[PDB]
Amino acid sequence: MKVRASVKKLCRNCKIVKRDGVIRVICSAEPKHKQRQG
Amino acid sequence: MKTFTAKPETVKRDWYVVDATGKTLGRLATELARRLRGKHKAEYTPHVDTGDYIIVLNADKVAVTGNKRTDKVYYHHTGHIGGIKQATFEEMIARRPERVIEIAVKGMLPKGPLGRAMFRKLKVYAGNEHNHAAQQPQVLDI
Amino acid sequence: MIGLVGKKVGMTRIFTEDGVSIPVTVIEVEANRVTQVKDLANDGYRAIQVTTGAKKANRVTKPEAGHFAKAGVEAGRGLWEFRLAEGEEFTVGQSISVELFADVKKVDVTGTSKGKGFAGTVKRWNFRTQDATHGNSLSHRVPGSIGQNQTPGKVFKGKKMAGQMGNERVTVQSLDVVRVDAERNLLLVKGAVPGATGSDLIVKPAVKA
Amino acid sequence: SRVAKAPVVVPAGVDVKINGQVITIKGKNGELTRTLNDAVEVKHADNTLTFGPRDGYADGWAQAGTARALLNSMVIGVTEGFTKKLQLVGVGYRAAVKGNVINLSLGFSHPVDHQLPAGITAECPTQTEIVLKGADKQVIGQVAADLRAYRRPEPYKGKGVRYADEVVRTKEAKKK
RNA sequence: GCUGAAAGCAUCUAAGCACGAAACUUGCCCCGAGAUGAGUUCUCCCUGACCCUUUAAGGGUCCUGAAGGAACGUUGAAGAC
RNA sequence: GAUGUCGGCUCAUCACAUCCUGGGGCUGAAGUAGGUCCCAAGGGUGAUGCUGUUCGCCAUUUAAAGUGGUACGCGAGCUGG
RNA sequence: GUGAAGAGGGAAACAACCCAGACCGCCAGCUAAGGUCCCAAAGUCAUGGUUAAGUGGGAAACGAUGUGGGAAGGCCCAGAC
Repeated sequence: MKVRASVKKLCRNCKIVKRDGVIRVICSAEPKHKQRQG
Repeated sequence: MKTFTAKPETVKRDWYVVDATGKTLGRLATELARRLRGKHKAEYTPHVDTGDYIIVLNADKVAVTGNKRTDKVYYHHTGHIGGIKQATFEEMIARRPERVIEIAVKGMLPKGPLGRAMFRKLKVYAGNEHNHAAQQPQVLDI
Repeated sequence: MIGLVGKKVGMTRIFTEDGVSIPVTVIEVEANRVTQVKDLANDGYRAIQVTTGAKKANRVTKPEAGHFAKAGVEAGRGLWEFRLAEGEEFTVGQSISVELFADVKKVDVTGTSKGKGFAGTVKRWNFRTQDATHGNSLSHRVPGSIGQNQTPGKVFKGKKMAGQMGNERVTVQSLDVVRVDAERNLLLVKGAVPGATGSDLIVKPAVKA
Repeated sequence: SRVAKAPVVVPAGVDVKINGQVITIKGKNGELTRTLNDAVEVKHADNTLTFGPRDGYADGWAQAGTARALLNSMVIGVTEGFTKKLQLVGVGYRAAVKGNVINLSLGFSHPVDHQLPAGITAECPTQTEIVLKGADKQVIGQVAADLRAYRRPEPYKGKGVRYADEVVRTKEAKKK
């Protein structure tokens, strides 16, 4: 999990999802693409 | 002539019963407070208590809007250096159904001995059964 | 489960055949006589009120005497209450004896500790003493500082200070039951229990186990 | 919305019961029911169910789509139910079913016994296989997830409990 | 995490359903109805007159004093008092 | 027309930017170990040689030897190098 | 300009900010700044929008399918996504 103020897509498989008021990046190909904005 | 003033030994106080189910907390509390203070009477006098006795039923079913049911926090301090303690709305309803309405009305009443005397007239109950059938309360819709 | 009221007789040892000495406290548990049963309908909770021992007929007032007469029991030296669990029931006038603890093997003993009087902070709160020499002026056992400065501006509530010590109700938990002696009205528990010799003790099965 | 546009076809042998918001489905596999959201219009028709938003409800189409999906799963539920297949990978990893309880030996120092819910039945073809059957899609998925959580597939050999149709994507440690 | 649309797909979240830490709230122990919002149960004890008036939840007088409590004294592994 | 300075001592209380113990994601995470980030204050977090010393450096512990605020907390508490 | 050398209303309180300068008396009215659910006087006011975080009622570069609109585009029913 990467905790950043700037969360972005890092490859084609990474997706932006908003869960409970938090912008998150979940990526089905690369586990180290997980990100939450905090 | 002097302006009329109410006499504490001759004021007429009546009894009312209110069902709190589904009501918004604050919008019920303001009306409760204004009738406890007596501001609905033509004999209202700021230094004497002319309000009525109000019985509140189903205090546990009172409603709040938004996310207040889980986000409204009730702080108090015990007097010791650790001290600060808090409870959400849900926790208060689970433990003290009556306490929430009591403290809302208390916060809406004047502070001082007369305000405490006014708050003394409020009877809050968790269920829909009360012990004051002998005082014949009238049904009041809020 | 309920417990029983006894009195601290003293303290001794038990030698085991394998050469171990067990320090035990001897608690004399006479018959406990149920004087009142409290139920949910009338009293709002379930409990029994028991009495034990005996009292001089001249020292029992007609309020107390009438309360004892209603139960039909003899006067005891006091009254204690035990909260009842869901299972058990008792009847007024019933007597409960020490073999209640026949198969318990852990008890909780409650008593009034010995009164130490007005005690200083070193004794009461294990405060460290200051220097005995090296220039110390009149301050060998005093508490030292008690607060910070202007910013708090007051002494915080619950500060540790000198005062009354002991003579208060204390519970000791999870004591081994070494022996139950029904015919002698004796209960022997491993270790020390609060209170001086001859004081009242309340014995209950261990709550934590 | 446009998921909710497509009506769900009620086949033969299965019936529907509606009380405004709470709905009931009964078929050969059994009983299913739920209370739909207050913003969705359930409307039975000739052997079909049609769903639409109410009035004065924002995002009534999204709720309608959710309701359509849930009722579709119910209909597919009371007929031929659902099945989930679990696999056990790793030396000494075994599974066994004893009535209403699954016994798992996953390399722990203690036994693992899982209690199934009301509507789920389990059956182990081999000791490395757990087949689950039930009417409720959500419940069977939850049970499969719970079984999986005991020993998640670790990424160096894939050892652990996995869904039968799962990709593990192992990796090597450093080199050599 | 499960089911699941918006946004044929997907998606832990929006509806809905689960979990999850020495925090939290309890559970272990102590104090505690001046908890003026002063609560509760059992038991004990008192059911005589008369007069005067502003009359009021009035005041005296005589007879009576109960349950209990205090005082004093012998004292205490209680306690500055 | 006076708000005593540093260090030690005795006694502290709080914040969290948590040192230890607890939960978890990512790893260039095989295990043993870690790293990094997130949550979390319930409790615990050395005594000595030199120096007036805070500090520092040592020599041995430890689960760990947290960091700050509090008139650089504390002299109508003490010392006074 | 205001305090100094000015009161009063308002700003929670708050010389110097805002409105507005107090001859004295009145249990008269009418307004300004500020307000009109309640503490605490007066709108639980009418009509339309807009926000869901308690924004309101404290914060930046920088991130994000959070929503209310507008003006233009490409693609597409032969068939777009």
